[PDB]
Amino acid sequence: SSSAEVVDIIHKVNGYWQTNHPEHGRSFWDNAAYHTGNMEAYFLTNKPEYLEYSKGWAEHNEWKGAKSDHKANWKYSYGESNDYVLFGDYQICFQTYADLYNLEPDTHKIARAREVMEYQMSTPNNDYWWWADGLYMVMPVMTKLYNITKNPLYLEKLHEYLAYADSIMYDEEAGLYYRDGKYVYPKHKSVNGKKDFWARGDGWVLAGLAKVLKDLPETDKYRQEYIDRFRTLAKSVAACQQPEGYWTRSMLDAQHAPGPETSGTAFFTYGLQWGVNNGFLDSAHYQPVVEKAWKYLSTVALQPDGKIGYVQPIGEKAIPGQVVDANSTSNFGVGAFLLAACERVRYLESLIQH
Repeated sequence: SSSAEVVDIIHKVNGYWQTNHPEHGRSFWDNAAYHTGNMEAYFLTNKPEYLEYSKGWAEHNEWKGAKSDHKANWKYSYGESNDYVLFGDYQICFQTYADLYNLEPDTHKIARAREVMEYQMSTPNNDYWWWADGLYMVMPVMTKLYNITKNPLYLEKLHEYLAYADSIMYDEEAGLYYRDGKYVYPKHKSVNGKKDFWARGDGWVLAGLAKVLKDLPETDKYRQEYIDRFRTLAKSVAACQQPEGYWTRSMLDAQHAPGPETSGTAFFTYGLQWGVNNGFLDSAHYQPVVEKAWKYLSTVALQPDGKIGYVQPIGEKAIPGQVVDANSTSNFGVGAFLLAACERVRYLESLIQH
């Protein structure tokens, strides 16, 4: 069966990753993004080893992101040190902590998540989500913690923080997000004069919006705004897919940074399939796009031992003419791939069995 083949891929991929990473590292975004994918695979397949792997990581990180208790030193610009408690890259771990709590509730699992987010929400600042990726990192924290606490402030602040991000990064004409406020046209252009939208950036946003819509109460007063943006972003994403099924690093300018890239493509394949499967996106319009994307992921990105290649690396240096390393993988790329694959299983299992 088509669905069973994709389940087998999920186990090959996730097994490869876990085999090659027996030791856990820090709670920061790249590891945390992998865990969002591992949790998805656990929800789909119930394989006990997957749950154990995320529990081990959470325990290793003491159910915390950045560790500082000195609130006056807490920062939300980029940093990797323990003062960066309010930086969303140190909050995506809370998504996994909340998931683990939901399976086996224990106060300590979400204590830090609640302490940090509730302090953040008490501050006047509206500008916590100042880069596109932050939307994936933190929006689902707000919805997951709402569903646990039933504290409406989480949903009010989800709106306030996203409204800020949208105001700076969303291009209404193009229907896509800039990676941050420095990349806006016309001051910045791609090397061939196009608007420059980073594929992984928009991937984070589309996938993040899918996760918000998954868990947000159907009655939430801001839900229609999120749906509306999800639909606009999806349409623009679909429109700039390459003929080969992937999205290039600069979504609207294939020559700027040529050739395949996996992480953006995988996040889009998740978000678009999720939106079709959950009644927000037009099936007939989007399914062909998803099919071309999955074809790329399964044939070109995926290696037969389970390695996920063509992932744009964090440290990349690149100029026009140069492609991504076929053998480039990462934690967050595997996470994105797992999201896409899991959602594909859900789609395939919906189809009539003849």
